[PDB]
Amino acid sequence: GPHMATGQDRVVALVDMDCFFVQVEQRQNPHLRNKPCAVVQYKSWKGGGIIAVSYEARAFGVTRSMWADDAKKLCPDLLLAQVRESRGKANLTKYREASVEVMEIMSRFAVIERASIDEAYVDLTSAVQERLQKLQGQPISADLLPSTYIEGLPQGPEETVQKEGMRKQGLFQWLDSLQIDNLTSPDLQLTVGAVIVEEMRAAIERETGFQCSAGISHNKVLAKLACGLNKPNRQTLVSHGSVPQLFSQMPIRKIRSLGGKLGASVIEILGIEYMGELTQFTESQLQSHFGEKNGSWLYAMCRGIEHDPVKPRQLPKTIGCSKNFPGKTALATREQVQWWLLQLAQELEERLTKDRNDNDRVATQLVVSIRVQGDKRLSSLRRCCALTRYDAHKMSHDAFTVIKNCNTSGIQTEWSPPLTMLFLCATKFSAS
DNA sequence: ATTATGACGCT
DNA sequence: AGCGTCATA
Repeated sequence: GPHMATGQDRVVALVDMDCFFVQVEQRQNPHLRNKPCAVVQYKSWKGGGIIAVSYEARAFGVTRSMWADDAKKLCPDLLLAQVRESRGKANLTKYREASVEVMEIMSRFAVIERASIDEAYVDLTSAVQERLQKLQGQPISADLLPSTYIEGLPQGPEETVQKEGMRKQGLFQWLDSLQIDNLTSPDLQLTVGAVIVEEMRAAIERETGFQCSAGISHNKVLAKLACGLNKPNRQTLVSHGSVPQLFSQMPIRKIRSLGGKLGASVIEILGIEYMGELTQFTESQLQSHFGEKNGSWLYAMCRGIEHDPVKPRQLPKTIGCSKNFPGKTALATREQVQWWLLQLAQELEERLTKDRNDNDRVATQLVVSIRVQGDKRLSSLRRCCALTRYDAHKMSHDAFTVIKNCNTSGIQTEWSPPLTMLFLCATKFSAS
């Protein structure tokens, strides 16, 4: 009734750089632009592994986690860019620097939460308010929303044949209905957020050349969900009112954080398939199956409601260095293990120093992770030690000190079982 | 031999 | 503290 919270208190956006790694390589090498292309790392094993794919290439069925040799069978003209290799490993510096280009432009408009290298959440609530005062009850022209889609529209009543045609029909339906008289109507607020998102995205492309997609809604999960509805280079407005129809045929695994084991349990235990079917279960029922927190979250989420805040954080919380040693390449000697801990430590030191100079902070804890031959777990062991100095040899030495007793070998010089993964992460930052 | 990252929850 | 889940660069 009148006391039922509807979760329309915020305007939040999710922005995702389209095939980011690919765009970065294409900006630098015009020959790759507007072509089927992919970024790959390494080359020897089956042409190297693919980690990003242009949309031209996706139409051919090329995906990430695919071997380049195999992608070439689906798409013979596919162009490839290799990740830079340093110290015998993949180095992602070019893309991290590129990401900062984007994050710093986004920050001019609103407060952002860096989710990963290529996507961030935006809290547009206060921004929308300010804009709504300048508008002075003035209607919003469709011309201000040239790449916006309104989910669920158009509906009801011959140009409806092409994609752009449909987009505009929906947009006009949405705008014709808007009641601009009310400055507290959630739909008006979402709409103004979309205007701002258009502007943010224009600013990003003009100043970097990078294109992106975006979702606009009242919370992070709906925003994220919306972002993926119309790609590439488009944005989607998912209103609170669109939720029931949209969720009625939305597989549970499409909602963020339900794409794994918990989503599978939800589907198996409850005997449902779509997000909307969740509304038939009381909060208590949900809690009894999935715990108090997930239960409460699910109850609200299937109703389009979520309260997780956009955290004011533009910098990553950790800085890590990682390398897998698969199959026959696994590390089985001591000199081998130390040499790689040293290569990793040397990258880490280089990245931490620049981070201390750029961002006025120092990491204080070193996490060391390894994997042993046979364990299906990403990580077999995790030990942390103190990180007092940015010195590669010290960090590499301390890392060894905390793992050296994992060696089963009776011989000092050999290492068993062979290690299939080394990982050094700097964490626990402090002001400096 | 589905990388090399990143964020977060549980106990 | 050390382990596990979820997500795509």
